[PDB]
Amino acid sequence: TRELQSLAAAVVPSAQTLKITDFSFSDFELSDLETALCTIRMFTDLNLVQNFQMKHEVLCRWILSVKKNYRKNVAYHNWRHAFNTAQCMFAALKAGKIQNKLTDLEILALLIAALSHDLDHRGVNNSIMEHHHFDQCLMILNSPGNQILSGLSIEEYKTTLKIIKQAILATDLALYIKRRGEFFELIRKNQFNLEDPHQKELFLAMLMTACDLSAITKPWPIQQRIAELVATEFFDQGKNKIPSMQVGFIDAICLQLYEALTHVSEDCFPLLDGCRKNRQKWQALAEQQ
Ligand SMILES: CCCOc1ccc(S(=O)(=O)N2CCN(C)CC2)cc1-c1nc(CC)c(I)c(=O)[nH]1
Ligand SMILES: [Mg+2]
Ligand SMILES: [Zn+2]
Repeated sequence: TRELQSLAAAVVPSAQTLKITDFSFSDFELSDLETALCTIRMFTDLNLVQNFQMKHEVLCRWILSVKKNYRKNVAYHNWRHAFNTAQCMFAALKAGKIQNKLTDLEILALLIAALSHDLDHRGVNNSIMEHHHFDQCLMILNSPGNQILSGLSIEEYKTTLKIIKQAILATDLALYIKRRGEFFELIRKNQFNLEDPHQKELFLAMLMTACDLSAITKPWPIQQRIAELVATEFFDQGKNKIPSMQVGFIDAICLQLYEALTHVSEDCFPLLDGCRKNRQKWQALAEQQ
């Protein structure tokens, strides 16, 4: 109750003071407590505390719960990565102007999903995984003192819970590759329409992958640092091939996604832009072997 006390007691600086609206945001210099505050600020400015009557001590306790159920011993797949995915969701919603295209319940679900989508990850070297992540998510959402959805009606609740699940499931890269075909194909023909339930759900899945991979879009000194973390998990847990690997990952997985995303909303362009700049940096490196 120590950590809970001083998080509950704390005052929560604005979104601007916290820089959680910048696509180029980083957390390297933030204490855990500070990340907890940033996360509170996120729920608040998306109007989630308002519209769904969340009690402060419950939201605080829920966040500390999510944080605790990530493992420090894992280099990349930990609370910070979860934290950053949620921040990128937030920036895409505000700066990227995606808030306008989605319902409140969807937004609530995307935020929770981003924060929870890798819960209890033990490292890439230890959609099966995603089902286990959603499980952790549910268990926490139903824990006494932690019920941040209690204010929702049973209908709202069921709808939110189903969306949370699809969102976490969507972070299986396998699922992303299988489904992106239809997404790119739709946009290609200027047919993509969010008001169709089926495409709406597809977009939420793609948005999830986009935030999940947002590290690839960060300013070069930041991306280099993060790439180092994922290298630590990949190879040590538990010529240099990495720059070539990164260029491959960017080509196969990242570029088209961020291209499609900016097509949906011109203001997500920075994600695309940061990704390209990073490809440039990794390719130069690759050519020196
Ligand atoms: C940086 C050191 C090496 O890093 C990588 C190496 C290879 C590939 S991969 O496309 O071949 N592929 C993915 C599926 N699978 C796990 C097998 C490999 C991806 C990464 C990588 N992934 C992510 C997302 C977790 C980020 I964000 C990132 O910056 N880099
Ligand atoms: Mg995952
Ligand atoms: Zn992830």
